[PDB]
Amino acid sequence: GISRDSRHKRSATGAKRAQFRKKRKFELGRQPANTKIGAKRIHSVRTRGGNKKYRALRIETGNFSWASEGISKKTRIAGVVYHPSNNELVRTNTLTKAAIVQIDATPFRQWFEAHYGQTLGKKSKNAERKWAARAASAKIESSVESQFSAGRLYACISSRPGQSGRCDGYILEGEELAFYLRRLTAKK
Amino acid sequence: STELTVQSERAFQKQPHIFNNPKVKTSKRTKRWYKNAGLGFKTPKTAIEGSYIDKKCPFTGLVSIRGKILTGTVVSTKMHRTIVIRRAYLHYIPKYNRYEKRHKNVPVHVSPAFRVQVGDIVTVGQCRPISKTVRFNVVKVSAAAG
Amino acid sequence: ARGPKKHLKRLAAPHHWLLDKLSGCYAPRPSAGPHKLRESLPLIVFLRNRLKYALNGREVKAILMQRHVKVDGKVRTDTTYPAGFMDVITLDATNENFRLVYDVKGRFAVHRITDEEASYKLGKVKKVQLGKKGVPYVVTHDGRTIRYPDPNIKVNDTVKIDLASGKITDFIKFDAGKLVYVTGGRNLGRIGTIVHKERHDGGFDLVHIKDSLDNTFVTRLNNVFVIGEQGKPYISLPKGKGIKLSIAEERDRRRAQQGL
Amino acid sequence: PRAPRTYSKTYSTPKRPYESSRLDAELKLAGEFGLKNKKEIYRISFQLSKIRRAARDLLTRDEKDPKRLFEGNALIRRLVRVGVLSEDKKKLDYVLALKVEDFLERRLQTQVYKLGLAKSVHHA
RNA sequence: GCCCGUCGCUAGUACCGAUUGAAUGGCUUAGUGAGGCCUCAGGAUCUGCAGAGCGGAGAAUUUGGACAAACUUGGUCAUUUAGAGGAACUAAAAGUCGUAACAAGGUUUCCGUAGGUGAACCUGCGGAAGGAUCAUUA
RNA sequence: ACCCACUCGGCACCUUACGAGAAAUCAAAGUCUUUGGGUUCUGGGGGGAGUAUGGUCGCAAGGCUGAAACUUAAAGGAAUUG
RNA sequence: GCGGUAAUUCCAGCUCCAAUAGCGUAUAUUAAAGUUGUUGCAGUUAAAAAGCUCGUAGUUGAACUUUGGGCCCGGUUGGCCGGUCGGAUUUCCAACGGGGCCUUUCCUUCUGGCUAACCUUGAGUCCUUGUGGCUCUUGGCGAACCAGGACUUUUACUUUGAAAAAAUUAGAGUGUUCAAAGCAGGCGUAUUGCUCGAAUAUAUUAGCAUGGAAUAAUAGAAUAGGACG
RNA sequence: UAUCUGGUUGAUCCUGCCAGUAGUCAUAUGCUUGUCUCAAAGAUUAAGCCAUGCAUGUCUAAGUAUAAGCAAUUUAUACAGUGAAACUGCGAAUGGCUCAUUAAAUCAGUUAUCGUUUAUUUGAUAGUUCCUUUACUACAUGGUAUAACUGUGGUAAUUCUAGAGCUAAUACAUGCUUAAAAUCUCGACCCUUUGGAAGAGAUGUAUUUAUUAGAUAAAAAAUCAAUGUCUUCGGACUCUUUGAUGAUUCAUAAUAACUUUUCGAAUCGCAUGGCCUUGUGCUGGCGAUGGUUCAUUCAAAUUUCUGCCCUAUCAACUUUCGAUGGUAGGAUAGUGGCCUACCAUGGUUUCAACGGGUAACGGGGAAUAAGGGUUCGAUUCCGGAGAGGGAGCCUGAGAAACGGCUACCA
RNA sequence: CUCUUAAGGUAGCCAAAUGCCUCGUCAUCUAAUUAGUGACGCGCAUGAAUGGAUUAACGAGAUUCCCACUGUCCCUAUCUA
RNA sequence: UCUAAGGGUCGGACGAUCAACUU
Repeated sequence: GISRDSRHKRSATGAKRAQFRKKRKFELGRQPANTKIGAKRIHSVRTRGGNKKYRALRIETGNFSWASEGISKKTRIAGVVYHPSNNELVRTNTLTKAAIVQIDATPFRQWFEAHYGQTLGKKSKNAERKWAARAASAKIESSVESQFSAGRLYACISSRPGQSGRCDGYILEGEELAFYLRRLTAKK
Repeated sequence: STELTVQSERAFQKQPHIFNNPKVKTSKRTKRWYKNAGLGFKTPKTAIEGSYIDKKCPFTGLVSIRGKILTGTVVSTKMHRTIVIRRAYLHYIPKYNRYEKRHKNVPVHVSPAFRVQVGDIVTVGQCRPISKTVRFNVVKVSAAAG
Repeated sequence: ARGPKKHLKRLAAPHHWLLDKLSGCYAPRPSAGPHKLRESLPLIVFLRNRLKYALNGREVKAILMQRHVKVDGKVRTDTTYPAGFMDVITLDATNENFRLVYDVKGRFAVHRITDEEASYKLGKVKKVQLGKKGVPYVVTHDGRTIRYPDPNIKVNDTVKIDLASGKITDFIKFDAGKLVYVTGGRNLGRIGTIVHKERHDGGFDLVHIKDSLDNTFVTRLNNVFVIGEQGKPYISLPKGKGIKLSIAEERDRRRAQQGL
Repeated sequence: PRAPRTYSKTYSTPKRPYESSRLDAELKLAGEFGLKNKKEIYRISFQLSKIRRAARDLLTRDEKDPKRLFEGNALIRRLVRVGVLSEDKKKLDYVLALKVEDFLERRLQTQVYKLGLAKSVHHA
């Protein structure tokens, strides 16, 4: 069916090669998975060697890393804002790698208020010895603290959910965040 | 041609898995990753003090140089972050027992740690096909005239 | 061709097995195993063609069905089993003990040994590598793997396995002046020293060699096998001592030796 | 698909087929040695030309060339063990001066009748 | 002696040649589009945890995409191939016209160019000698 | 200006030919089987044929490029005697 | 080219000729063919120098930069003896190359790792009146080669080597009875085993490693932005 | 083994050709033909069509036995021999045939995979699997649903098969078991310190993600954020861990999470022994098949560089619809315009591209023999491609299979 | 070879709008063609600025064939003002 | 129903602001 070969392709000199051999399965290609947002629908796939690929199609509950805090949570995936390759992916809220989105904030909220004892941008003397110790690392970026009021937080993808079946990524921080923020106020 | 302004493109071009924790304060503004490629090839300062990205540069990138190492002259400096090198050579005919001039052109990728042009006789090494013709990446570059 | 290959043709086998061009289209096509088939030896080759104990692979199979054979003290029943360098083979119904090694002409040699020295062997470390759980490990030329090694061991050295427990023991490093066997090329079967190593980062470092007769020659490094100290091999060596006479010396020895 | 069976031919024809002297001498040896046809003569000459090729090949090289030494001595002791050559001409030059009648005397066909027992090569 | 061209009879080789001449195969546009693959669905049929619900196994069928066989038409090249009639060549033994060339070949010969003429060819302009002059300081 | 002498570079000449060549002839057509100073172009029996076709250039004549089938045992060169 | 009446060629017969279980014919191809010409053609008249000139590519492209001398080293041939119970080595002899020193003469350099070798000497002795002789650490050798930094202008050519599938080719050994072939086989106590083997070469053009540094190119230091320190 | 000869002419010397010669592992054909050895053979034209028949099936002590099979012969009332058929597992992708395609395509030689998957072999490798953790959950072992079989039958017809009724698994689908250890979080309380602390829980492996370590090129000081041991309570901190590659984010470990949760043995044959607290208690050998991951092998795919015959009456080609490149994504086992968005206008060439032709598969190699060369190579070995042509596809580790399937054409 | 003209129609072109004969002959287009086209040429009576031959393009010019289209027609019917 | 591209004016690689039709 599909091919990834370069024999169908023209030459460096613009030249046209012949049909040297018929299509072969070891050069095959497969049609994509325009992974949407919905109930967990995943179709497993036999790849070469009997190794398995896992085509996601409809997802919530993505596993997202928070880098500065160095933790990782599972989050009700909200929606889509920006994609560099095609804006159609935002138009359909379709998921790939590099497929920026918003997500729930409440898990990270409660983690923060649990660990540091604080609140998000508004006893048990052992717990107090914990909270005071964690104090002065309990500060964060004002901009990221902003979205906590809104309850919806920006993140990026690190997976290929059309391969893994998983939708995993990480909350934005730093100057990458600032870049995509300039992009946010520029595009939206 | 030139060097860009790093995040000119639609996507935040960066070094993957290279995290610079903003909670941590520092005098440096970015954790830069680089490397030696080996074979005594000397990594330039520009890789390490620069801000350009170029994943396909053997320095500060994710290719790995190994295989053949060639040299050749530069003839085309047009495209973005890739050039063409001419390899002149000879071919022996026993019948007449003589040689003749042949040549072959080698499209390669170039780093924006180098800054080059026509002339500029090259050191270049094999780098695990990059895009459809380009199997070679610059490693070191010579001056031409002075 | 839609898969791997289950059939080999004569005229394609290794030249050093010494098969006639006739007698078949086909040769055993050695099985998967420790040794690569072109560097290896089948049992049927060892027995039928070299030791003449059997005459057909039928009989050879019958012999293996009798379980008369072991390899490294392990019973092995495959006709096409790829035996090779430094292995052990012993037979108890005849109480003979062997050790596989090439001639100076690079042909796998009939080298009988004692019941001891079928009690140990050698293994060239092809690499060391940090296996998971933090556990290190080592490998050999005969495909074996070993846990928890001597840290000072590094690549291209050799090691004294026990035989059956694994159980590495005293070993020898790669360094100058040592004793070496050759495992490839024109120089296959030869013996000599280390006299100098020539490094070439990028591929295929070389080693110069001096034999006992001050004959000198260079090889690739992957075909090296350190075997002991100079004038002190760790094993019993075959005849000729990998010393590479000339053709003139060959025929001279033949004609003089022969007679009386 | 088995091993091909090697083969070859043991002779070679002349370039010039109609030559009085050549025909005459061939027939002379035929009558002298009790022969069957020209194929046998041609075969001896063929072996001879092979040998002289080898001779030129060796002698092009330096004396003390181990190849030439080994091969010349082996060739010589072959030729003498068959007895075509005398006991003292044992040099790569005399072998070139060698000719076919020397080969032919060592025929069984010859040595029999030489050593009586036939009274004629044809009887032999 | 040698020899030339037209004309004439016969055979054959190839060329032009109206005939939108014919034929094979590719490659193709556009159109049509099989087939299975994945996909939205569907839910004959079985079923988990009075009946309840949720929850599975699930064929037919079906949405959509890609692959794309195959077909229609046109184009198109590459190769064969028919054709009145025309126009050359070659060959023949014993044809017609003449005698252009080889001798100063009877107008010295030849080249290029233009015209003309039954034919070879004649003439004009400009060259060559392969000429029929190695030569007129006297 | 004329004369002798000398030297550069010119058009050529005369004699011999060592040498070269099929020979005529040639100070180059020599320094060649003892086969190599560098370099461009052209030719491969005669005819068909510089014809056909295609292309290109030309106002046009015409030019430049350039075949095939088919046919044939000679054609031809220098030179000797008639 | 034979045959037009007495055919040396036809038709046969007789005789004779070459090859011979093989011989001929047709077509294709190789050598012949120096008639495709690198080696190795021709070009005034036999085919063939463009009408002439300029000119990019291509091909080629003047000379020139450490030569000479001196020292040591130890070899492999060839002699002169031959000691020896056909092969043997030391001196005598040259020849032939090869290596290393000095002649104003990188040895790429460090940072250490390492020292072996002594300028050592800290004690004197085995033993010939003593530098004949060696264990022996405390000032004091780099190169003997590990390993990281830095470059070395680079190519071309060449030597050697490795790496290079087998089979085929050449070729070694061997009575398949010879031979093509094959890789066997040959020796005793053939009633109780002994053993040799199954070579080697060629294996290119590209790539790799090394030695060479003539030849042919390339670079340097001239707005000194030069060098070394 | 470096060779020539006959023909132009009245004769002579050249050029130049025709013919003659020898060979051909290079075909056919004619004539002839006794023997020995050896042995090519429908490639040439029709990768043109094919009747018939044959060419891939497979069992050990050791997967499944109630054949309503056999033998009978012997401990067995669960079976125990043999063993059809069937289930299961493996293979059927090798091999063999052919050379039509294909002109830097293949193929040769030389690399590379720090850019890929890997049935099988061999060697290594798994104490953690459940549960708010006393009235628990098959572990002496948990569950159906099917053939084979029986019988009902249809079809003109195929290896077609429909209904009903039985029954197994190393089939299918489920599901427990196990040491301590320390480390982390959470914490009742108490007592204010310089703070100590019961007890609650987590901690196999795999998958996906983020982050960190993964040192080291030479020797000494100050500070602060914290937070470890020793206190000769002022304080010091002394022994103080580091793998490999030429080179990596490598190896691997660690933290926090993720998973329609991968594995962590409900299997089989021989033997049969020891221990008492005498249960039929507890222990206990040999090997057979499975299994995660790694390594190795078998390979496989991509891939560096150099090398292809004729053609200029083929000089510009390439970009519709990737033509060249970049960034991102998707897909692939995986790099890659492989494909998709977006952007840029590049990329090849008189050192001959592109196009055309090839009566072209490439190569190792064959023939010819002074030499250098030429010609050939369907063909006994390697590599590639194809199975009437095109396309697509399931299974499997592996096929775009064709002695496998679906569709279209003839 | 003759008579004869001032010259005796050359180049070229055709049964063409010029050709009686004539529906000229041959080929083609057609099933069938006094049509058309291309060839032929003793051309009643072609023919060179009374201009000859060709001529891209243009033509409310004359003519033939093809494709599509259609009540022109087979074969007529119906509807509106 | 949307996306992109294509301007002006004012303040110093930008910021603000207004309006358009066209692909």
